[PDB]
Amino acid sequence: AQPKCNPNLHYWTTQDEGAAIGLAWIPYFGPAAEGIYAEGLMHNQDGLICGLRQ
Repeated sequence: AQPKCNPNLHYWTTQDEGAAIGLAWIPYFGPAAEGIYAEGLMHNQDGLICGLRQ
């Protein structure tokens, strides 16, 4: 599989790149949100977890 394997983009992570971040893509009161509140799951897989594949 060829996902992207880019563990350098710790910000956009991957699923936060712009898939379902329209809700947390604007940290108002909470943390970044952009990933932890926009994705609340794959906000960590910023390339490290390249084992996802498919």
